[PDB]
Amino acid sequence: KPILYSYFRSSCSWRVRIALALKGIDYKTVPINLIKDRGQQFSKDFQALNPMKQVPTLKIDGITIHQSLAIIEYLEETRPTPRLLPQDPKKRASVRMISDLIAGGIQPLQNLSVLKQVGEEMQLTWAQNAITCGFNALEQILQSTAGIYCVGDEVTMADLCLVPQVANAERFKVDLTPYPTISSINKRLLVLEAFQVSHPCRQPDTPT
Amino acid sequence: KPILYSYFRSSCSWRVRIALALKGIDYKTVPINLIKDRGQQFSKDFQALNPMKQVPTLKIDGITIHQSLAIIEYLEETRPTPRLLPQDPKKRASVRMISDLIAGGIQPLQNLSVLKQVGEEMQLTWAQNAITCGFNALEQILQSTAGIYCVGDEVTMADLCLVPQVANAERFKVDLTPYPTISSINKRLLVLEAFQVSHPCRQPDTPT
Repeated sequence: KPILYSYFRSSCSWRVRIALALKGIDYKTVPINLIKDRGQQFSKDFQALNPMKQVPTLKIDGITIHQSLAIIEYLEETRPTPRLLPQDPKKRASVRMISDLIAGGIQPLQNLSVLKQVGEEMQLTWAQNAITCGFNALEQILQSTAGIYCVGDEVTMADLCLVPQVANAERFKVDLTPYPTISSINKRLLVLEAFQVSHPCRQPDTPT
Repeated sequence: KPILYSYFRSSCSWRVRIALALKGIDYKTVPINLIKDRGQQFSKDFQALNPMKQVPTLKIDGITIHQSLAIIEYLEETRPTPRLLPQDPKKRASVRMISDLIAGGIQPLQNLSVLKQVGEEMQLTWAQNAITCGFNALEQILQSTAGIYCVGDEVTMADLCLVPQVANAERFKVDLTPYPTISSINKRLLVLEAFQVSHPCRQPDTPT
């Protein structure tokens, strides 16, 4: 049975939990809380299951896969239904473009011990500028790719990266007023079951 | 005919040019120099080119694709031969894991709009630490995935991200002695034609 190594409000592991929920794969979560006295990701316990020192990893089918997006595409390739990528290559590129922008273009610029090394004073204003310049970019894309959801009228890998990123912007008190397509898409997905049963307000690494 | 927007030492456009060369797609490059006069990256010309203000964008088949890895996977799906991804889904995940680690995990901590923010003095100590902690992670993945190349004995998308990242490490005078699998694989790819005709010293945005 699949095992996932995750951090309850880690944006990137929420992505995998949504994908597991959408595919209907039962999975065990193994907590690793990442900031309690340098967290268990500076445990050099977690730093060679996946040497990147970070979230997530999925053991499945007798292998271990790191990187949220690589895991999600693995699940897409091996459990097709329901599809997380459209069939048309041109729209698949919109999905990957958007997810890469969030996963590689926005999230790295706001990751947390990115901002332990910033200097506490500049932690937030750098994450805010990062999310605003990204959301400035993203809204612009979604206004032509989006339909009901980020790409068209089906939930895709792009939406799995949207919801956790929008959750961070709110945590950083970033004003989504300028971003109506992002806001609207986010509301429509948060009413779906798989974005709820996976929510950081619904997961394992988690005290009272 | 396909148009690509690139910058001489831009790592992520070097990735796309390697994939075009491997796929045998002749393409026009259009330079956009990203440091000349605040660079062509802060031109709000280039900032809806690719809305995240960065390299690359590929015009092809009547659409616009941003994000190197999203462009590469489009090229893989629409020009199958030669494969940039193995057929076995388990091996596709190692490719994707490695590529995401370089593209989203290593380069974002040392990119140009990264260390505008650092401050002149610790620019270089930070980029070196980022690459060393990333390559420390990467070398260990490569020790079970690698064969002749990053994954097995065929060139994959993982190798297209390796070569430009290794170029970054060398520019930052990062000592590759601890990383023998990376150096060996990098040399074996550097003798291949598609990693040459794409090489920075073989592209358009060209002063002396």
